[PDB]
Amino acid sequence: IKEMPQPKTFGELKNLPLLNTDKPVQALMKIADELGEIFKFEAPGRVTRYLSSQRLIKEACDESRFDKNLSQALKFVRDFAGDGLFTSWTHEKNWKKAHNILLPSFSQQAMKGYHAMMVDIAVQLVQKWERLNADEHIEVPEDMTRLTLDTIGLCGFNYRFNSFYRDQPHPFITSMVRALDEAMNKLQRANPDDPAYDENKRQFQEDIKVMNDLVDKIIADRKASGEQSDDLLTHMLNGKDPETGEPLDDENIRYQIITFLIAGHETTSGLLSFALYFLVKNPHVLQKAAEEAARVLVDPVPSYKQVKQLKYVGMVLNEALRLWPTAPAFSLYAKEDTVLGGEYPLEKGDELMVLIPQLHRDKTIWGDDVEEFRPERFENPSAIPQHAFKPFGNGQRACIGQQFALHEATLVLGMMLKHFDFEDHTNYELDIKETLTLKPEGFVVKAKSKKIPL
Ligand code: HEM
Ligand SMILES: O=C(CCCCC1CCCCC1)N[C@@H](Cc1ccccc1)C(=O)O
Repeated sequence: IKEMPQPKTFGELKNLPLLNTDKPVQALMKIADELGEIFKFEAPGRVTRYLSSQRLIKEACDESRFDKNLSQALKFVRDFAGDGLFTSWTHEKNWKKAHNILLPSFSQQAMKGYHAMMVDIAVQLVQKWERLNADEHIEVPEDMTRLTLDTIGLCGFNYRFNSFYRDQPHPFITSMVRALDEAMNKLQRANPDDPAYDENKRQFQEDIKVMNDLVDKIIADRKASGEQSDDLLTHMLNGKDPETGEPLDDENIRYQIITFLIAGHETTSGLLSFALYFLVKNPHVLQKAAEEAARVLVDPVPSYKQVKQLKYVGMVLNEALRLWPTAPAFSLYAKEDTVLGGEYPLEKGDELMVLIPQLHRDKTIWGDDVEEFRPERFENPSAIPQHAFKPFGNGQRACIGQQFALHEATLVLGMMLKHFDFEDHTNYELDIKETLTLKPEGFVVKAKSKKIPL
């Protein structure tokens, strides 16, 4: 039994000012490098413990001892994501009901049905790049976000955001980004009832209303038309939970659609951006991935079966997730009094944060080459120990979208490597912007077409 390390304090504000930064996850990573596998973090009326080692995270991932916690971030996002799957407690009736209805819509088998819609948006990206002039470059996170938002709009509810037709996001996206920004900024407000923030509160309510009205109108329009599409909205209007026998109601469907749009905007776009970053910084890896794309994607339109054969493209994605897990943390609570790691007594309800970037740098699992980008670490999935690699979270609360995200990212990265050579023309210095997720800010490349027809 051991005292937990704690970072530097600021009198009555305890550790809270350490996260008064636009890069709090990176700040916690530097704290974990200084203090090790566990540290306590105190704020007025709150204590969290940050876990970094596979030894402790494997215990935290025991669902008999720990359940998903809503972090204060997720509590603030719940003001517009409601009791959708991501912001619901495991014990809320709507969690298991939605989970049971939606699991079959997210299976590897279901990806066959979404493939044609993913191709539609991926071909729009490839055409955009084919149409750049010689003196032009690509804004990588900007284009990847146009792509993944459009893909989930089309597969989610047969709605075209038409992000490749725009400089300025669809108004829904404006309100969604600003609501996400307000949720994350509120973590840093030592005193949020100061009238200074009355404007933030009013803007936040107006952004929620924009989001509810598009989504409630889309649900209403689809029920009126009676149309049956191969999208998540049709599955949610028709599906019944085998346990309760109930379908989702319209309000909960709206929370799911908002949740899926947050995911498409924030996550897969980050993964593709990091993956392209690591490929242009590691040309041997780029050559090996481009060889696979050329050999496998032999048709102008990739098929579902061809995407499944892009093994090395999948290893590149996993290695990018290892170094920069675009969703960088998840929160747990102790279901009962327990001892973590034989050393750290916890009380029922005590909150843990898993720092996924630190888990993925545990040299006792990965070896001393942990900072190097080496997709070959993933050549043999069996060799990865349990709970060493957690970019999609844990157990029954793991990412329902994992097969969707990886199918889209593999398809798109495959097509990018088939169609273009890439240049790191600025010698880009990695600068990681934080929202809910991580993205490489300002990452730009030049593409040179291989002149292969679509
Ligand atoms: C590379 C892409 C993505 C990554 C890294 C990612 C990561 C994660 C992580 C870490 C969690 C666990 C959150 C927690 O424990 O608090 C999660 C949950 C979830 N993700 Fe994803 N995700 C991705 C893509 C998507 C997509 C495309 C969708 C939907 C279209 C989606 C929908 C969800 C939902 C609904 C949950 C909550 C599941 C539940 O608790 O029942 N994700 N994701
Ligand atoms: O560890 C953090 C800051 C990084 C969250 C990153 C997280 C946000 C969700 C999506 C994945 C990434 N937040 C904790 C602790 C906390 C609480 C109040 C004020 C300050 C910190 C929390 O939100 O409970």
